[PDB]
Amino acid sequence: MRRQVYVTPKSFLSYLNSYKTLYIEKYDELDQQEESFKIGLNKIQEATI
Amino acid sequence: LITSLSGEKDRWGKGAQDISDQKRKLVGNVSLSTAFISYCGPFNAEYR
Repeated sequence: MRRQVYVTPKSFLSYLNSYKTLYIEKYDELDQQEESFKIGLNKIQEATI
Repeated sequence: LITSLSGEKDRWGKGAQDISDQKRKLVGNVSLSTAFISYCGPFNAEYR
């Protein structure tokens, strides 16, 4: 396309920052939701017993 | 209620089991997402 593009190690570092940050965010959030999947397991268990 | 919560217990089990047994595949998904974010800003629709 004859359009200029570049790259730097700074962007790799920033990419690692994004990986760490959004991973702890989504890990914790979606695993509180999966904790709630386990709360569903608790509901099933208490109902059955 | 136990048959009324058929879909409910199914979601409660299978959603966790899917995000869990694929949790390393979901780690991969996080990697794909953050790569596509950080690097693939300046690109046209064929390459994006």
